Amino acid sequence: SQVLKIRRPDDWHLHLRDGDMLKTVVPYTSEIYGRAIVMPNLAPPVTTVEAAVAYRQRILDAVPAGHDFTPLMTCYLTDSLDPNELERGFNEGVFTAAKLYPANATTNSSHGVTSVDAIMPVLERMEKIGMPLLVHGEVTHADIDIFDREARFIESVMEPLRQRLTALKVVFEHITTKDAADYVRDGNERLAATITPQHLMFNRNHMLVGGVRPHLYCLPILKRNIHQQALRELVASGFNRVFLGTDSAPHARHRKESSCGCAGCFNAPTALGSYATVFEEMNALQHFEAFCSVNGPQFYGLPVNDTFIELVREEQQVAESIALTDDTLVPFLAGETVRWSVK
Amino acid sequence: SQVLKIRRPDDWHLHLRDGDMLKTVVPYTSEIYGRAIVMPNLAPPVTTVEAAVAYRQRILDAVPAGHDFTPLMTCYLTDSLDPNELERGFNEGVFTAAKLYPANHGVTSVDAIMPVLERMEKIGMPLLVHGEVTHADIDIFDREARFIESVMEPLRQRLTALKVVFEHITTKDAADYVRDGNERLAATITPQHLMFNRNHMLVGGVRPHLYCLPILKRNIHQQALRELVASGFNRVFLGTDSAPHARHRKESSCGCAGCFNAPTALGSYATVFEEMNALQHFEAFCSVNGPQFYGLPVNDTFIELVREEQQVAESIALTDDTLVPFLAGETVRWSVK
Ligand SMILES: [Zn+2]
Ligand SMILES: [Zn+2]
Ligand SMILES: [Zn+2]
Ligand SMILES: [Zn+2]
Repeated sequence: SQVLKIRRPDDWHLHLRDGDMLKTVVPYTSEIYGRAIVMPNLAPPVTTVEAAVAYRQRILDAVPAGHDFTPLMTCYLTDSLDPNELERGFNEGVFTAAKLYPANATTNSSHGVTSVDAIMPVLERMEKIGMPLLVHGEVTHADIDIFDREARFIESVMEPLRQRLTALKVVFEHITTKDAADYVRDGNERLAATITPQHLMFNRNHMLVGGVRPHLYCLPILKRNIHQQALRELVASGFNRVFLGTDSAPHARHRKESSCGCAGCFNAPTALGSYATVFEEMNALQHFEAFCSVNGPQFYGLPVNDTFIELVREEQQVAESIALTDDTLVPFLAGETVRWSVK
Repeated sequence: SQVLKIRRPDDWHLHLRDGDMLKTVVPYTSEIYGRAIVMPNLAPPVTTVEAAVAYRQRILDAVPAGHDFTPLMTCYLTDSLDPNELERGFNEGVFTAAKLYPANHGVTSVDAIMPVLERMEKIGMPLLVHGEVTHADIDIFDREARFIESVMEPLRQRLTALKVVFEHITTKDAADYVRDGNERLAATITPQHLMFNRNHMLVGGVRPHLYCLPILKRNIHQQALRELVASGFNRVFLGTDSAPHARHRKESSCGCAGCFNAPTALGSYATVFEEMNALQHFEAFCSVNGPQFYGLPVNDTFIELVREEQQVAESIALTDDTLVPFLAGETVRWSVK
């Protein structure tokens, strides 16, 4: 059985949630990845050093004995955020990056951004101190068709922002379109992107033909096949400013399989082997390690991990569900037979 | 306050299911509509006169005393259907129409059923079409449009006297196609495809109760459908595609397609016509255009809608599970008096 040995990977885009759900889901990340970028979209969000320090410790408390795992914390950008708080957290090694969610005029200033123009002082501060900006690049305006939201972000927000702040380092998180793949391919050394396993493995048909599949519902929404193919081609090319970010985003089963299902795939348990399957299919396994273990560190100016893990091409069955305190979590590819797993 | 009186409507596209579900859902149709086209996609499908006659009795058994409702039965077309079976059922008054479902027991090509279609054309039986292609690599949002080009237009060029209803049209492509067609081409439109677009199903959460086939399209398609009905074009008519499933078959890891809209469809169409400043065309959509296309008389009774806000029930009881109606828990602007 074929063996794939790689430097220990990292996850450059992760949701760990909090409380009991955090206790459940952390082990699936800590058992495999050395570090992860931990997103700040708690309720309430992580917008202060104190909260990030506290949250970091809750994460560390939940790491099983012996796992070598370091959470890399983020600040949720809001209109009200003091640039000095951000800077202090970056300087103290508490915030590795800050995250910009979609703007909306009606958002409370404690919970997000009304527009990019309103948070120039903080963005300028990030440019100054060399702090990376992580972007969920969709516009939210009600008239705009959901499938166009990412492309429209590129024209309306990302390009003007990058033209404004020429030294700002930006990660275009979880890209899902040819439009984004091309934009990132054609960008400079200050622009990178992450790609999830579901956006490489699937397109909107897998979510909507023969049934509606809420466990494949996530944001940005799965796009038509031509976009999926662009993404696969981008990672297969060896392009070195794209890297692993799972966007593992767990919700209890009853919240996914409801009359209004929550967005997000719980893909931490199965992402890495899914990535391996994609790179193999694209005849590009030579570029798999870099994607998983080198490109991200290089973009963030952090060291590459010096231990190794092995995947083995031996069929395993994914769990049907994973028990929480009250309900259950359905993992990405639940109940399926997968091609690659971790040894 | 505002009351709108209309000729009693008919539903030219309905799923009544069978067994306990049939018992629950029929009265929501029979209390309002004089007739309905009862689709044949049972399991197993209705592909014979005997099966159609039995199903029709099960339907009548479940109609409350005092409702004047006539189910109009259909044959489920299959590759191997005997044209004699279809015709006999038409001549006996059992089959009003035949329904073409592209496979995925459905039909795998128009060419495999040409003898059936030629007979239908001969005898003057209308063909009802679920107009989507199904090839795996064709994007779901394109399947209706591709069907027009690859299947519908070549079919109608080959059988120029065949009467065809393009069921539940969902696109500008279909709307223009039907608007520019001849007197042998008509269409039905559902309330959901007038009221909503794909953003309503997908933004801020995934909403399985708005998941139906053909899939809700982009807003420009929705607007084309609204403009078509509002124009007074007389070969579009009411067909709900009420397509009920138990709550937890909708709210699952793989939710079934279909909106249970019988309870709320008539009022929802009223809202759409009002919104388009086209209430003068509402009666004809509901109660005249379908009968004209099918060669049937219009109903000779009337009903009233009243513009008084009612809440739609959060659910409806079944023997097993519940049934969530279209617009459940929502306020609706018009209701039947
Ligand atoms: Zn995101
Ligand atoms: Zn995320
Ligand atoms: Zn249909
Ligand atoms: Zn139908």
